Amino acid sequence: RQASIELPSM
Amino acid sequence: MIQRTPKIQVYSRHPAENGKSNFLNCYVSGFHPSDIEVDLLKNGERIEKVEHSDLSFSKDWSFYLLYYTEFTPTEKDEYACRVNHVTLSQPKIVKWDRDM
Amino acid sequence: GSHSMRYFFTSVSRPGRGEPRFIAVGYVDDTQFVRFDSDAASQRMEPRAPWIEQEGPEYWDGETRKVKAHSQTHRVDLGTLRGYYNQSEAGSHTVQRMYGCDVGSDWRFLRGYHQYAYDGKDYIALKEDLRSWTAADMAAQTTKHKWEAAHVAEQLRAYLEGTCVEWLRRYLENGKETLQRTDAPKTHMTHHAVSDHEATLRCWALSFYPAEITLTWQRDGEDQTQDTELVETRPAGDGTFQKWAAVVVPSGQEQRYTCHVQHEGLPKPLTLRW
Repeated sequence: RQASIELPSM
Repeated sequence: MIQRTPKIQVYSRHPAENGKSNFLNCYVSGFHPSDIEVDLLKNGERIEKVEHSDLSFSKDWSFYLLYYTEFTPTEKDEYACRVNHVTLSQPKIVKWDRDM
Repeated sequence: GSHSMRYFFTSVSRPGRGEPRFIAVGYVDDTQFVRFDSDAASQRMEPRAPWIEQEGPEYWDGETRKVKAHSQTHRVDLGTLRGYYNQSEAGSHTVQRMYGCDVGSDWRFLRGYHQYAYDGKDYIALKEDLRSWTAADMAAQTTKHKWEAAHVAEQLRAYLEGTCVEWLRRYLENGKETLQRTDAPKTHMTHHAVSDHEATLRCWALSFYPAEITLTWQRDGEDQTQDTELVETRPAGDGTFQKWAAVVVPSGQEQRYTCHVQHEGLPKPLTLRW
């Protein structure tokens, strides 16, 4: 199961 | 940018037996970037029906793929894997050895 | 023994040949269980192992939502990285991300990972403490500061120590018959005369799972590495692995050499001789 996190722009 | 040339292994799924169906594999690994062309050859000719695994990579970020086809080893047939990649000036051909 | 869950994501730009291609794969140990390919027919996260088919529609919808969202994030990242490295809009470039968790024999948390590469080299990685970032070069410090500001590491830590470990255990249970198996190697030795003067001894290990194995040669019971060849462990295509180790020996001296095989599926190591 994948993380439920939207990562910020680099 | 870092580029790495592919390692190449050509081999069968099961120990080869003349007249028994089997799978012919070509495992390419340790390459970067991911663009790569891989053919399985029967008597120097391209085999049409070839499948491959989904693109993945190792701890060092280098890519790996398995190419495979069903085949039946015979006495009159010589198999090989042909690979091209940006790191290679010409396609690299590796012949199948039943004990490698 | 020990287990892991890992996700691997690759995005490649191809300027003037459409928008980037994105591929995601998921593994438990050495077994792939999901894939997504942005250019493929289904436009969904797809199963690649039987035991994952036990998951219901909400799982497939959510995994599809998350992976498609991640593909969009990489598209943005590709443009930003080009700016950071003062590169033109013309060349192809590659972003990779890996994350996941390891557990021990007791299935408890050992370690977590979340790291990135640009064009074949390290870019940024979450340290083992799951609280701070290592920036690989000067350009990456700009990302480090943004991610520190966002406090993303706290969210990643919670997932890696929690959800990651629980879903890994879930899968290990649901796929017990295959994932928790140990297939001990089937072993044999071959001999070939390369000349009148030397012979090759090749020690084989076939049909094993998991991938981890040790093959070693000894001469007179002393470890030998000189004049040996050991190939990379390779997939058979049926879920098992293969490996061999060879040594070149003088003719008439074959009997001095022994091959030793170590694997999880072997209570005690195997000894092979010609």
